[PDB]
Amino acid sequence: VETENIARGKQASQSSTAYGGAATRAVDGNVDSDYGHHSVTHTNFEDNAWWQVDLGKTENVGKVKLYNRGDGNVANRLSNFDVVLLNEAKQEVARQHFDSLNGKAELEVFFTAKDARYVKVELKTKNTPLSLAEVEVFRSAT
Ligand SMILES: CC(=O)N[C@@H]1[C@@H](O[C@@H]2O[C@@H](C)[C@@H](O)[C@@H](O)[C@@H]2O)[C@H](O[C@@H]2O[C@H](CO)[C@H](O)[C@H](O)[C@H]2O[C@@H]2O[C@@H](C)[C@@H](O)[C@@H](O)[C@@H]2O)[C@@H](CO)O[C@H]1O
Ligand SMILES: [Ca+2]
Ligand code: NI
Repeated sequence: VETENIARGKQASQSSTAYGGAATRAVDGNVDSDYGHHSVTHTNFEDNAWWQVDLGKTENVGKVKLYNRGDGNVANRLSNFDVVLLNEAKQEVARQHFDSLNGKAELEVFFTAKDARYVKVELKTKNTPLSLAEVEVFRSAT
């Protein structure tokens, strides 16, 4: 995959915002996973919490990398979730499910050359906030 993180600085949004956890903190170019360092997002405790970045145009995506929150012993809030790729009309072009990160600070998701404008993370769990230290997105090679 290419090395340019194309998610950086792009428009981000999420299902709701709590504890000041702006959606843009996931694309601010800082993977620091301590919530107190202000670079981790946070939605409400709600069902099917989601976060999304708009790449701004359609890109051939090969890799999406999630960085989990690392403080407060609440890492397992990022579990039972999908990573979704949508085209410009916001239809799904790819979707992968994950049970867990297994205590890892990060997850690399590889997509098979998918042409997508939006990258979404969706929890499938009830009454759980979504918190991401960073989401990085990389174009397929060549
Ligand atoms: C007091 C205040 O100004 N805000 C509190 C939160 O505390 C702030 O954010 C934390 C991440 C720390 O950086 C802390 O120093 C800072 O004041 C508070 O969060 C909890 O704070 C406690 C006690 O210090 C622990 O750090 C705990 O891990 C924090 O709770 C977690 O993070 C929250 C943001 C939520 O995700 C909670 O569900 C987690 O358990 C919160 C909650 O008590 O209240 C703010 O308004
Ligand atoms: Ca960040
Ligand atoms: Ni600190």
